[PDB]
Amino acid sequence: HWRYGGDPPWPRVSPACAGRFQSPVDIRPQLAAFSPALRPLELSGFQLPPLPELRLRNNGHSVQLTLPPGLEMKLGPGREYRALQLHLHWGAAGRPGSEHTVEGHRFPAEIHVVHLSTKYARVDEALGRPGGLAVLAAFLEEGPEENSAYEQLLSRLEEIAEEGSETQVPGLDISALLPSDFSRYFQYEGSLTTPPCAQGVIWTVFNQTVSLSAKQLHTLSDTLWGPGDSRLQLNFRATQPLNGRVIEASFPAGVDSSPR
Ligand SMILES: [Cl-]
Ligand SMILES: [Cl-]
Ligand SMILES: [Zn+2]
Ligand SMILES: [Zn+2]
Ligand SMILES: [Zn+2]
Repeated sequence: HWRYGGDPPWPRVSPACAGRFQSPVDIRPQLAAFSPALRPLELSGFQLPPLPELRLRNNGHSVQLTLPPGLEMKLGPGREYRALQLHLHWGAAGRPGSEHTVEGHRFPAEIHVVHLSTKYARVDEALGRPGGLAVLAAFLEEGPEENSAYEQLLSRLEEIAEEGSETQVPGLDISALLPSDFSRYFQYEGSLTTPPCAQGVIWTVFNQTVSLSAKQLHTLSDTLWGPGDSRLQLNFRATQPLNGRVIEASFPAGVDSSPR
């Protein structure tokens, strides 16, 4: 327990981090398998009122927002979850820091919303069990406009700049931190992307991205400090080998362009 870029490598402290079915991975949409069984995601309870407040913590690995009870997420028949927390992965000034890549390209940042299967009462019961945990992931890109939903969190980072600091923030619409298109996504089975790197995690990566302003992306990557004397930057894991896994897509092929 640990900092990005630190020593020793994770398999030394958690051998499961050297498992064969780890996350994140590179997504090659042309090789993804279209599955018409994959229906639009169904969320309920994500529109939180201003009160009560939520814990926002700099844990030295990321900034993590604790979510209240009642956030329900359904991936499909037999696959229902409750949200626990969300956190972010980012780079540094001018440098991207998403965890997943698309055709080998890295995005500025990435949001993760971590969920527990309704089949398990506690995380430690679910760890390593196929389908026990599920993560919703979206890429954050630069856009021309300030993202008002993200500003609610970004504006509070300065007060938790030092590692281990926390603060309380107003409830907000958690779905406003995610893309609006719930119908188009990729899905595969992998791992937690931090120790203990437990496998059996269902990953769902939105096809649509979310946009933050340049200033906002800078605030995210420039404000927080990590363990020891370190800067909380480049807090993403290297891409992991697919090792024969299939990435499914909830939508068919389609061309990016067409001649007149
Ligand atoms: Cl394995
Ligand atoms: Cl490629
Ligand atoms: Zn640590
Ligand atoms: Zn390319
Ligand atoms: Zn994460």
